[PDB]
Amino acid sequence: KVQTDPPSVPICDLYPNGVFPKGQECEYPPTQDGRTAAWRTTSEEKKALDQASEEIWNDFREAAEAHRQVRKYVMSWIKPGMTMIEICEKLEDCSRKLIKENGLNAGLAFPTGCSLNNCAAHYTPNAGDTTVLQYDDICKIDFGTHISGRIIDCAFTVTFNPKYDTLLKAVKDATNTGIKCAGIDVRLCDVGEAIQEVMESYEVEIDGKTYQVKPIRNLNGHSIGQYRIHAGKTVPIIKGGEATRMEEGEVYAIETFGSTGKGVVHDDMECSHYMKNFDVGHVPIRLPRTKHLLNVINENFGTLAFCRRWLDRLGESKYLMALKNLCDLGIVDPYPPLCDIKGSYTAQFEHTILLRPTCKEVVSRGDDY
Ligand SMILES: Cc1ccc(NNC(=O)[C@@H](O)[C@H](N)CC2CCCCC2)cc1
Ligand SMILES: [Mn+2]
Ligand SMILES: [Mn+2]
Repeated sequence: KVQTDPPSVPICDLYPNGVFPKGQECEYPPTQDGRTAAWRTTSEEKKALDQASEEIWNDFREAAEAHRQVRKYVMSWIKPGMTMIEICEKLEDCSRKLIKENGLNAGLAFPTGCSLNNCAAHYTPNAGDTTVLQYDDICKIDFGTHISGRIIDCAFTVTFNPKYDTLLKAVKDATNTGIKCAGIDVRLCDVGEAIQEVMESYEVEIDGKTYQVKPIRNLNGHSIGQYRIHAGKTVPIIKGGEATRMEEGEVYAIETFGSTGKGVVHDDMECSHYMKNFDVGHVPIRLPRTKHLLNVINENFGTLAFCRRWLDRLGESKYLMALKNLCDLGIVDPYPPLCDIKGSYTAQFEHTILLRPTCKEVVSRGDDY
């Protein structure tokens, strides 16, 4: 079918067949020896294997298409003057429609991160936040969608002042380098090393000061699992990491962060992000308020991340203490904003890739980034 200017037509209605557009497909990187992998996108044994998980790939694609159309729409109206809340509500309303939100079967994978300046991630406004987007602000729009738990974790950076251009370019190039180096049997530490090489190859000048872009060392990429945004493996963006290898059938979020500060982040500001620990099982709770809140989370989010605004919209009131109890019990983990030093600028770019038996698919790739 056809999408209305302001996106409103759910993605599955634009593809009645049930088959969604594939992302960018690439040949796996050749081995150190010089061994090519073009045989994978050919081997009958791999082909059947890949086709066997087609429904899965397809679900990732449905979510990726939603992500592509939502972000394009956002890039058309995001502007200084708007509050962070106005920005997140407008984005999420469109996302809910295009993904055709349906309980845990289809919806938003996590809250809309819109971290500003020295803060690189995990910031989304809570109720009452009067923060307004400024002309010189560098905002990281990081939002996700999912179908049946197949998560699309994709992100980009927003600026209005050209002075940040090379900084954005550096991080974008670094993220793309990480995407190219990634592959079946590729060592994670090699990906991180390669990413840092590109990142540090860039130098920038902002308001009279020059800087060699630094990747944020304590931030990183990660493997993705069903309903588990952080499956267990990590993709470093600096050298010195694990020699652990990426494997066939795995899904990864290739994300990098560049900064003009220390290249290190720390918790800062009021927490807005929360997510149930995946490994913790059922826990009996008598405390009335804490019990109800946990039930609401299990029903509406499962192991998917959420924020306070999402609790508010569900009619929940005065739940902070109950939420703190859940955190203290280790049932829910808080994810406060991660920021570099005051006055520093940070940028981010992220894509979700599928390590298919036949090829490497950058499922969330768009004509934008
Ligand atoms: C240190 C470290 C840094 C980043 C990551 N992964 N990625 C992220 O957190 C972002 O790209 C996610 N979209 C945001 C989300 C991830 C789960 C917890 C709530 C916030 C994992 C570890
Ligand atoms: Mn993300
Ligand atoms: Mn991520």
